Amino acid sequence: PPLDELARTDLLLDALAEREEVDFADPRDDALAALLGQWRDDLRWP
Amino acid sequence: MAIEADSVTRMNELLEILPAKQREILILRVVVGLSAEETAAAVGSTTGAVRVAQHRALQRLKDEIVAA
Repeated sequence: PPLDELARTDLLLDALAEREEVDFADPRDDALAALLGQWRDDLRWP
Repeated sequence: MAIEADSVTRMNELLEILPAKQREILILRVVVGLSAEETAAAVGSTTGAVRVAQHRALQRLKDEIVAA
């Protein structure tokens, strides 16, 4: 149900935010998460 | 001879596509590391609203990646 969509994005963003490395089935997910993590890092990086 | 764009130049590119509130929300959630609620407080909306906007942003982002 669509409601689980929301919960799942929220969880992904929470993991991104804590710098937790997650392993996705779909490689494109993997790619996007990687891209966001690097970006998260650079932008935090004073 | 062209330089491969860094994560930020790239991501930045993809962010310009997003509405400004969605973009603001991804930044708070990921870069600051604010929670859904905290983000809601910092942005003036409710928690449900943030949960929807951040989801839409994520999808939008997935899409834009495809093209290219």
